[PDB]
Amino acid sequence: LGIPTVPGKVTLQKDAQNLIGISIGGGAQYCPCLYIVQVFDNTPAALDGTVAAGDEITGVNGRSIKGKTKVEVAKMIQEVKGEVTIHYNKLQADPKQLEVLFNGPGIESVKI
Repeated sequence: LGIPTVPGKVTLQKDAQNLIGISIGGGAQYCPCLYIVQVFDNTPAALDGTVAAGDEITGVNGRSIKGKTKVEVAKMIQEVKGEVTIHYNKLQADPKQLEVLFNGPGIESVKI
């Protein structure tokens, strides 16, 4: 998994249920990084079109999330009202292969 990345960010509105429409997490094994595991249809994240499964989530509203659990990051995002800025690394690989990869067994994730 030697894949180059580029930093980016997107500001997404919360939907009526306080969702942006992504799952964040990764494998069961230790990883110091956190990944978008799923983008759900018809949610702010999907309609915006910027983020995708396999992208690394790196921060929230100008704060790095490094060293935090996926539950802590989710809690952080859930507590931001109306509008949230998601910081990410785009992985420079076949997007469909990234989707499949993070579709795999043993992937743990929190929907927000």
